[PDB]
Order: sequence, then structure tokens, then C-alpha cells
Amino acid sequence: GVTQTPKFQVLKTGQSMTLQCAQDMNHNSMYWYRQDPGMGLRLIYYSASEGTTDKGEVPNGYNVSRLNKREFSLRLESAAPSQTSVYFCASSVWTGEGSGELFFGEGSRLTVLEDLKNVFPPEVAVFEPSEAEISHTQKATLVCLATGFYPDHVELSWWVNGKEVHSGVCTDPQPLKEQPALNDSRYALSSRLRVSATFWQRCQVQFYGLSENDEWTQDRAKPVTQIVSAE
Amino acid sequence: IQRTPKIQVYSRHPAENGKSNFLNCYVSGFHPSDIEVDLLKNGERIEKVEHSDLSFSKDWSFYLLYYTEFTPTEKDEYACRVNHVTLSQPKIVKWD
Amino acid sequence: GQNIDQPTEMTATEGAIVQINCTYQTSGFNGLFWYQQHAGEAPTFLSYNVLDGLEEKGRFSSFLSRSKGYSYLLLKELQMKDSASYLCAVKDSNYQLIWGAGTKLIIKPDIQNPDPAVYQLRSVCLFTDFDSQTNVSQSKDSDVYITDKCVLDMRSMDFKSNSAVAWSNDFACANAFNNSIIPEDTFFP
Amino acid sequence: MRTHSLRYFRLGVSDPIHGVPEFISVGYVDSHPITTYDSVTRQKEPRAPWMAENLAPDHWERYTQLLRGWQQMFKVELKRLQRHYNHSGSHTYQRMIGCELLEDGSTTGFLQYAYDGQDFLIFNKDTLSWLAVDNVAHTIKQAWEANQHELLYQKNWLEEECIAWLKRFLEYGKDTLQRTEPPLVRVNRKETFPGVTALFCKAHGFYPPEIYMTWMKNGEEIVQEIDYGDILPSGDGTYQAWASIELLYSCHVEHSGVHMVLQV
Ligand SMILES: *C/C=N/c1c(NC[C@H](O)[C@H](O)[C@H](O)CO)[nH]c(=O)[nH]c1=O
Repeated sequence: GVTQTPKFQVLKTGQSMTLQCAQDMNHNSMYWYRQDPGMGLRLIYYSASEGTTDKGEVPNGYNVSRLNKREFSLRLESAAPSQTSVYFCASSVWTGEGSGELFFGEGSRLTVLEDLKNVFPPEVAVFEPSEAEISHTQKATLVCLATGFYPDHVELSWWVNGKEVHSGVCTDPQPLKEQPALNDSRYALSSRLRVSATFWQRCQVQFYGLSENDEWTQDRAKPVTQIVSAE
Repeated sequence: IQRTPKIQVYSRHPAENGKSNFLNCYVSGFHPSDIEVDLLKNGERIEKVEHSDLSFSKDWSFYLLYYTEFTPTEKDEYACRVNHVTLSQPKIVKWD
Repeated sequence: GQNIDQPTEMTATEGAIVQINCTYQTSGFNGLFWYQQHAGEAPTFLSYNVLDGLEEKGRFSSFLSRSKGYSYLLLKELQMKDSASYLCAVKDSNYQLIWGAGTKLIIKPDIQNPDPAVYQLRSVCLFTDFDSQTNVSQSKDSDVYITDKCVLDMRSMDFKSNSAVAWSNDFACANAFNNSIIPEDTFFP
Repeated sequence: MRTHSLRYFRLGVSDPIHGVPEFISVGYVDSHPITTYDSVTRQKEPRAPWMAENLAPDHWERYTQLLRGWQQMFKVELKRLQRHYNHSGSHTYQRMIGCELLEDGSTTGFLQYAYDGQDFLIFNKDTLSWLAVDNVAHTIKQAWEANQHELLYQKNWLEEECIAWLKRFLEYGKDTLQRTEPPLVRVNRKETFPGVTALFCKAHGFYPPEIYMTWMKNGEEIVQEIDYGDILPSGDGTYQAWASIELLYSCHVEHSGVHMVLQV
């Protein structure tokens, strides 16, 4: 019902940005929330109905536009690192009615960096199941490792004989920090795929990085949005 | 169903010629809400007239209070002139 | 609106029951909501309560006591899919939604046949088939990386297993999970 | 404590004639306006000084936004009602919500809608149902009763929220709302139509407006015709009223725990 864009975005400090949100449920009220670890959702701005908007709890550094009944866009005028967060658009039939629930958008992950020099896609490697696991459990675990990526904007998925699988799959919820004492540490993500010894006898990682619009003045290949795989 | 206003013109305190008082015009029980009220002194409109905002009754009708400070004299005539959609022409209600 | 308190995290076993409390201290009350939020997903509405009582929606029930300023979300026959965060929100006298920090819910699977073993893959060390009571401790070295406990489900074989991964650049599978309280009968090929 | 009430009204007008706003919403504590909002100002403003000094701008800012949404909802509901009736031109839609804190400490709560100044839908919070006056009201009733949770929210608002607001506003406006100004009462005797003597019992300068006036004959209730004057505002925050009869007679006046007798 609620469609928000973009899913992921890398921004340099001072850069401007606009998050889009549309709903076709004929809802009158629209909201912009940010979700940060260890605290409750915080309302940035809201629009009780078409033709009015007002400040939420954290409006500083943001502005909104209720363009029509369907659309409520959020703008970051001059991006600051404190604005690194997960952004949610939500809609409800009305405000000033107790029981009306919120309908949430899919989320917008925003990373604000002083510069784009530490942005890297992952190195994706697949590890073949051990002979020992096959002769002890008659099951085979394939392990995938996505390493050295920055920022943490990845979607790991498994693909067997041309089709995506969900059974016997476990991906780590949060990636680990390769240099934990470093403020700009790069990341590592693992996932497992378990099959039967008879079945064993390819992993892919979608990275969200830079766009065509971003300026790249380095020797290494531009760290753009891409898919890194291992067979 | 339209309801014509009830119009009542009375002094704030028991009236005594030569003693300052307030003239009230209470317009109530009307529907719809559009109304025009004027207080008159010898047929002429009093300019310094105060009034409450449109008010709501539980029976869905409306009421208002119009008032002006005055000193009554035996020769001065006071009235409240009201117009509403139920009235063909404005109604002039004399102060008794 | 002022304060909403719910536990940071809760752990319970699969097939069992869990109750998530929510206490609120607000200026006025216009209802209490529960939202479910899966890892890296949008929150979805679960329930609404404004008068005292208990309401049942499938395996989920929501309770409210207005006088005690308290609610609970109860889940029955705990399934692995119930691993998610659970958000409690209250509408105050001004219809402002006050959100609780959320409760992360971890469902421990039912390990019928525990076979603790550390294998080497072609390097990475995989600690698998251990029992849900085993807690995987993090690394202390700058080059060694230990992941968190993961649960995978092979629906065709109705088999569930626990697993943790380890890698470095000197590094041996025997010393890999030494930081954790490893089961005594762990297989080391 | 005496009986007190909190009520909010909403008035919606379609095709408004030059001057009349499309939407008005006014709040009252007893007979005193406390808040106002209209489609022209698009602002929630205090109508009593004790409301202004006790409620922070955060209150006024939050409700302005809610009233902006309630205004839009009233616009659409009135379009839908006019379509249901096949009505063109300017029609009115009204809402009244409120509660009473009775002297015995018990409470009442009500929520009602009118179309063209006539009863349309009446909420029954004790059965969570809507009482419809005709088939168009019945169509709306079916829609409102389909949302069980909004019915419970409404019961909770009337029975808890409304009462808590009333008690808050009673504290803010206590110097005006809980005060008592005793009536000045006089009896006037006059021969009107030849052979007829009229007795007028007149009261003024009293607050609250609740007064009881009755004419008695030889100590017991009169069975003859009594005329009554309306309880009218004097403009200074006090009221006036009267009761008359024709021809041992006495006027009895009770106001805020004091009984007064005027023997002719
Ligand atoms: C401050 C102004 N409030 C207000 C209200 N508030 C009372 C209720 O919150 C409202 O009627 C809800 O819709 C009840 O469910 N109501 C009103 O009509 N106008 C107002 O200015």
C-alpha cells in the first residue's frame, strides 16, 4: 500500500536528498519516522491531512512537502552524519482517532559520510562442505562470505540450479566490523546453505553504493551499486 | 426545516433614566447559522456594539448576544434589527 | 505522553509461550498498539487495545489494564518465524503516538538430536549441530572473526540446526571457538 | 461540587453564502466558550483567558493540525450525506460530543450528529451502537458499527478522557466556574386588564445560571397558569430570569444551596 524510495542511499556531508513516499489507500494522514538503535521511532514531520504539515519530535535538518493526498516527500537540505539512519514513511486513514493503525513503507537506509573514499563492494567467496560433515551427518553446509564492504548496504541471497532458495538458509542478521576499534570499519557478512550429501554429490550479494552522478577521482574501480557472486 | 430566531431586547440591570446601563439583544433558536444583528438608537445604527461569537445549543440551533453601553432617557427609543433566511425583510424589535 | 517501558530482549523456546510486557506513563490514554517488525523489514500492526480485557488473534493475544497502565503481548506455540522485534506504542491525550524502544524476541529451536561439531571448509571453521543452550562467545583477536549463532531450517526433512562461523589470517579450528563454552562431546575431525 | 459539563461542537456548511465559514468547531465548559476553530482562521484559539494561561502553545499547535483534518473529514462526510439524499445546494452537518460530572460524582457522556439541524445519528456507548433516524442514517450506522475498535475508543474517550479534561479545565477556570453570585430578587405587583392583578418575581445578578423559581399559594404549589422568562445572560457574566402569576402568595427561589421566600 505504501511505496517509498530509495531503499538505500550513500550521501556525502552537505549533499541534498529527497525521499519519496506514495500511498494509494486514500489515507489522509502521512508521517516520516527515523528508526535508530536502542530508542523508539521518532517522528520527523507529519501531515494530518492534505494541505497541512507540522514538525514532529526531530524536525531539524529536514523539511517536508505534502504534494497531494497521495504523496509526502522528505528532504535532507544539507546532509549531516547524525542523519545516518533507517527512514520510514507511514500512513493512516486519519489522525485524531484512537484506533486507526499505521501502514508502513519498506524503509530507506541512509548513510552520510564525510567523503566516499572508504566505499567498497564486498569480496564474495563460497566455501565447499567438508568431507567430515558428509561422512558424519550425511548433510552438507555451503558457507558464503561477503568481506570488506562499506557501508553496510548488502542483501545476501542463495541460488541453486538457477532458482533462489530459502530452505536450509541462514544469513547473519547484522554484519560484523572487520576493524572494531576503527570508526569507519569495513564489514563482513556470512550465510549458510545446507543440503543433503546426495544433493551436493551459487551465492550472490547485492551491494548498494555509489551512482552514475557521484564523482570518482581514484585509481580503483568506482564502488557503484553492483552484484558480487561466488559459484 | 428552518427555524426563525427568537429575539429578546432587555437591559443588563433594572433601567432608571439618567443611569448608565447596557442594552442586550439575545437572538436564539435559529437555524441555519447565517444571521445579521444591529442595535438601533432612534432608528439609527449604533456603531460601538459588542457581541459574542455564534453559539451552539444541544437542539442544533444557534444563539448570539449583542450589547452596547447606554444611558436610557424617556425620549430615546431603542431596538434590535435582525435578518435571517426565514425573514423576507429585517425584523425591528423595540426595547419595551 | 512521557514514558513507555518494555524489555530490550526476550528468549523463549519453540512450541512454548512468551509474554512481552509494556508499561506506560502518559498524559492521557487513547489506546495501545503492538507492531511486529522482522529484521530489516517494516513494522506491521498486530493489535489495538483501549478498554480492559484480552483479545485473541490466531496464536497472538493482547491484554490491557488501564488502571495499572500495563499491557502484554502473548504468543502461543512459539514458531521460529516469531523471531522479530515487538513494538509497543501508546496514543496520549493529544493523539500523539509514543513509541517504546522495542523488544527483540529470540526463539531457541528444539534440537532433538544434538551432534556438536567444528568443521573446516575449502579457510572457514563452522561450529554446527550444537544444542540451543550453547552460547557462542565473540573473538578477542584483531584477525579472527566469529559470527553470531544462526538457526537454519530444512523444511523437507523437518530438521533445524544451530551454527556459528569463524575465519582469520596460525588459525586452527581447534582453537577457533575456544572463547565460547563449547560442549565436552564436540567432534573435531 | 455542583454539576459541570464539557462539550465540543462541529458545524459544517456546504456551498457557504458569502461570510459564513465552511467549518466551525467550538468547545464549552458549562455555558462558557473555551476554544474555537474555523476554516477561515485555520487556528485553534482560546475563548477564555484561564485556558490561554494554563495550556502551552504545544496544545494549541497539536489540535490546530487535528482540527484541520477533522475539517476535511466533515467536508467529505457532508458530500456523502448529500449524495445519499440527492440533495443539492447548501446543507448543514453538525456534531456534538461531551460529558457531564454530576454533583453525586457519577458521569454521563454523549456523541450525536445532525443533518440540516435535525437528529441524524445518536451514539449509545452502553451497547456500542448508533441509533439511526432514517434509511440514510442506517447506511452510515452500518459503516460505523463495522469498526469495533473505533466504538471502544469512543466509549473510552467519553467515559475517561472527557472527564479528565473536564476536571483539568474546572481547576484552570475555578475563579469563574466554581464561584457563586446570589440572585437579587424582587416581587412586583400591578393591576393589568381591569380586575386583573399580576405578580412578577424577578431575579438578576446570579451565577451560575441554574436557578429554581416557583410561585406558591398558601404554602402549597399553584395550579393556575405561570409564565416563565428565559434565563438570559446580562452581558457581565451573570443572568436574569422571572416567573409571573395572576390572583396568600409567595415566590420561592433556590440558587446554589440557598432558599429564598418573598411573601406578597
Ligand atoms: C482542543 C479542542 N478539541 C476539540 C475536540 N476534542 C475532543 C475530542 O478529542 C474529539 O471530539 C474526538 O473526535 C472524539 O473522538 N473536538 C472537537 O470537536 N473540537 C475541538 O476543538
